[PDB]
Amino acid sequence: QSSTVGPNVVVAADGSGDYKTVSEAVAAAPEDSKTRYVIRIKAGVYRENVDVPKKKKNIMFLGDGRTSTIITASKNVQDGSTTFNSATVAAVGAGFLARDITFQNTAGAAKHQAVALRVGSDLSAFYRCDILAYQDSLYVHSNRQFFINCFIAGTVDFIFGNAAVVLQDCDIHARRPGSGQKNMVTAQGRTDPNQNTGIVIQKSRIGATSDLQPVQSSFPTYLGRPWKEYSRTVVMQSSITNVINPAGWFPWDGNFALDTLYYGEYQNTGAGAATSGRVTWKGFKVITSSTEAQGFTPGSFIAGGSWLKATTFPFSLGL
Ligand SMILES: C[As](C)(=O)[O-]
Ligand SMILES: C[As](C)(=O)[O-]
Repeated sequence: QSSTVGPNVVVAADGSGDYKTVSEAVAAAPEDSKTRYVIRIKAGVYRENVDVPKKKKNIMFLGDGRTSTIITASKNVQDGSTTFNSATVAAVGAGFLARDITFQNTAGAAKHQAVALRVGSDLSAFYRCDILAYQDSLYVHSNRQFFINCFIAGTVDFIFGNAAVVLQDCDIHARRPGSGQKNMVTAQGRTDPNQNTGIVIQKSRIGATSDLQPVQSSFPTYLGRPWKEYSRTVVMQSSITNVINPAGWFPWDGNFALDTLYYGEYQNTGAGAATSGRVTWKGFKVITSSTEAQGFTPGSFIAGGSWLKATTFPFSLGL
């Protein structure tokens, strides 16, 4: 009954729109378009896997609310799929955008790798979205990405890959895993020192879900572990609860990558932000210089001044 950002088509599970599924709307969009194609998705639950391929550029998902618009599935590695192919939603075509919607994978802790959202789109952004799963929830696979005011939940390596991404003003919570497991917020995979990639968490809130908080002393949680030799992750200007063990970071396999990785922390607050008991690795560092920290902000790390304004979402370029 209204139009904000120009809508090209309407999807509705109750049958009151143009098509009943999200996949139908993506199929209708023309290839190689210079203008944006907007898909409005009405309230409801959509049981389907969705793919946005390389030739479908500048596509936007516009839901009616993060709490009421859900895309769900349950592909996983324990049952036969590969990590890459297990994603409920896969966004590859350049310039993808999404707001007010949920992406989820319901496989569970016992099914191992099971992705909710995989992104390989250059210059893509997400606003007011929820991404929910257990092991490997968010696959930030490749290219430049931006997440603002989003909620992400998971257990083992739930934010992983080799893209250049910044998550600003977000809520990131670890949940209760399976017996004997340990949670890891990130698993960055840079393999060469000349690659311009890494994971940055800025002005956000890191904590625990309601089912984990009471038993944090039975399921340890860390900020991350080095999947590849030149892993690079930064946490700055954020609040951190005591869900994070004092050591801060965890090894991958012995002394692998400890001398070549770059894990840094700048002006964080909260019980979990103390640095006096952190690991002794050569690659770990407490940043005290503002010029060093500024290099990881949107304007300097993902060329934000050239495209964030055109996303129609809110943003901040510096410190
Ligand atoms: C009459 As109608 C397209 O707003 O449901
Ligand atoms: C080995 As992994 C980063 O898929 O958990």
